[PDB]
Amino acid sequence: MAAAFRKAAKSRQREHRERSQPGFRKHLGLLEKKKDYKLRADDYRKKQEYLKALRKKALEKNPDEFYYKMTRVKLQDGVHIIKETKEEVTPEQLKLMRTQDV
Amino acid sequence: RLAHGVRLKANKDSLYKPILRQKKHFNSLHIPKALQKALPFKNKPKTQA
Amino acid sequence: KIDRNPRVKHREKFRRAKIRRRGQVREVRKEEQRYSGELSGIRAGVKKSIKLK
Amino acid sequence: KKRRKERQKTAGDGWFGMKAPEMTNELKNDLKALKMRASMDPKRFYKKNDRDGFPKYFQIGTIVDNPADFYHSRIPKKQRKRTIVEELLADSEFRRYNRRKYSEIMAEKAANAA
RNA sequence: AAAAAAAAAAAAAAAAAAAAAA
RNA sequence: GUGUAACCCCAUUCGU
Repeated sequence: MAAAFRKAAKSRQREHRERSQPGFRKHLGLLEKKKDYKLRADDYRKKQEYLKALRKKALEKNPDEFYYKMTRVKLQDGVHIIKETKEEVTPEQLKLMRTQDV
Repeated sequence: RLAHGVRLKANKDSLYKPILRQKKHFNSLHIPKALQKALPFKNKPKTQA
Repeated sequence: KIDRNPRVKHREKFRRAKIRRRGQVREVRKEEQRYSGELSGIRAGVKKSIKLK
Repeated sequence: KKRRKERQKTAGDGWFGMKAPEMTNELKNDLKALKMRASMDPKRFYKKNDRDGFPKYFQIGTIVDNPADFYHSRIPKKQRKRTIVEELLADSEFRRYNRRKYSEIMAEKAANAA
């Protein structure tokens, strides 16, 4: 009758309640508990793992590597920005848009 | 306490009150400009202007 | 309070048992109003016939 | 190649030669509305859509009046509209329900955003 | 999953569009 | 160094 013992003990369902921030330190913010700090802790661990993954990849980077995207695209401060394509209108259509606008 | 005039005064701090927490947001990861250049072409983050 | 009387407990179990059955199979209904549509979509992709072999 | 192109312009002989209508912003507005018919009425539920994209062959029209159905099923001529979208704009029942839900989503999002 | 870019809408949301991790 | 600049340089005054 192990379960019978358990059912009697759980007859009362009042659970322990949480304490709040003291009043004289109210402007600082909410008193963080283990449930709240765990959100902040796992966030840091994900980013530091990603930078370590990135920094390792820079070790074996080959400066002589060549890809055909490199010919038409130039780095800007080290960042590989894909510049927007040009529209390449000609004077006849440019005159046509202004007639439509007026 | 009944014989005298002493009355119970409960500390406001000790009492239990609803917390009312709000969703918490975090900054996006910022990669240094030097690292983006150092990274290989395959792993280079490529964005639009 | 439902567990106090076994008869009304069995009454309530039957009412659920009809509801849980409604997912599996469709209940028969008569043409009590003029046919005005399916009241849902008409799916033409489902083939629910039973193959005989 | 050219004979393939002529055969794809029509539904075929099996369905008496329906033609694919030209796509316009009014027809496309109608198709988007019908695909989202599930959320129009909270008390009505619908099956899944047959196809994710829009149908290639379709035709649009109105239901003919029947003399016997004068009171049972007939909309008065003032409430009739030209398009499915305009019908949604007219009825008070749908506008009242849709406005209440859409206000809730923005308010709940505002609590998340702040 | 996620950092972006291009449109509309409401007092932010919504459709498409690329890269990166997996 | 992403966790919700001095130093120097020109010019001014003072003065064992």
